[PDB]
Amino acid sequence: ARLKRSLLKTKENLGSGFISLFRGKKIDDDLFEELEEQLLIADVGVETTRKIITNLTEGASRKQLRDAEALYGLLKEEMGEILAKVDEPLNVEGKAPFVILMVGVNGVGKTTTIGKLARQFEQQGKSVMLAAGDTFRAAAVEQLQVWGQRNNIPVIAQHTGADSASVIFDAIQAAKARNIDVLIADTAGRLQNKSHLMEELKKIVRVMKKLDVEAPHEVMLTIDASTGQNAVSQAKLFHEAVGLTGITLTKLDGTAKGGVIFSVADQFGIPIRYIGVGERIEDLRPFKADDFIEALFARE
Ligand SMILES: Nc1nc2c(ncn2[C@@H]2O[C@H](COP(=O)(O)OP(=O)(O)NP(=O)(O)O)[C@@H](O)[C@H]2O)c(=O)[nH]1
Repeated sequence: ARLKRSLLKTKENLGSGFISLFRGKKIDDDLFEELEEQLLIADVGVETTRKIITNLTEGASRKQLRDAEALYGLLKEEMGEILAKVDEPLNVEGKAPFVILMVGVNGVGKTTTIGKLARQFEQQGKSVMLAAGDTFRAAAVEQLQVWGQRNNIPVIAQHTGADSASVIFDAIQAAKARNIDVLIADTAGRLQNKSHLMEELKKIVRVMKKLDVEAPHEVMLTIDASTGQNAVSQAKLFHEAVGLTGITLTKLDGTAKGGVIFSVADQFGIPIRYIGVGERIEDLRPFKADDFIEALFARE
């Protein structure tokens, strides 16, 4: 029930938060407007809120419901369906190496997610290597090097400002030579220039093909739930630039903006591989839609 308390701030307005809104009320246009306002304040987003209201209105009409309290169950089903469409756990087994290209802006949890994932894979018996492909941020590169040395995890890094694609190429070659199961590659996160960063990512992906026609095996976006709609605009920008195959959504604990997960799910349809629900390694949890919905909707 750790997930339940990590969602405590989001549950004021969503899930169990619906109970106080519906109590004793009739289903009418006023109620659907109050619900729409609550969804929007919770960062569910305009398009996804409209879809939820439309589907809920139709679902209640088909059953000729009049008691607003029963909208709780319909919302649980319908918001559950939104998340079920992006429930698909990441499987990194069986490659040599499985290459995860980590993309996203700076400051939203990318290097922390790299460390937690690396520790989780090693805890499962997989060997891990890191590639310090954010080559102009010497602090980020030093962070991976020092942390990897402490953890007996090899880190491939080159001089400040080295070509990111070449660093990652060299890391894949090294991983293949050293029986590495998983290679996790960091990338630059300065999206102030759309064209440049997005051209760098395309170059990285093309260069990988010299060594493995299947690499990268996962392109993972990291976004921060506490940034609300910025998480959605970041996903949209990276989705148009590169072939995203997974999303990690960090910092759900302690934000009232957790509703953004429904917007990310609905707008892009990309699997949410992990959600960050605390500061421990194990608090980067593989995303399971039914578990999340149960925690969000359970009262108390
Ligand atoms: N509570 C919480 N904090 C998280 C989570 N994921 C990352 N963080 C925190 O947010 C920060 C991580 O951001 P970070 O990975 O440093 O982003 P970055 O771009 O790699 N680094 P920088 O901050 O130098 O730009 C740290 O405070 C880290 O502990 C999460 O799921 N929950």
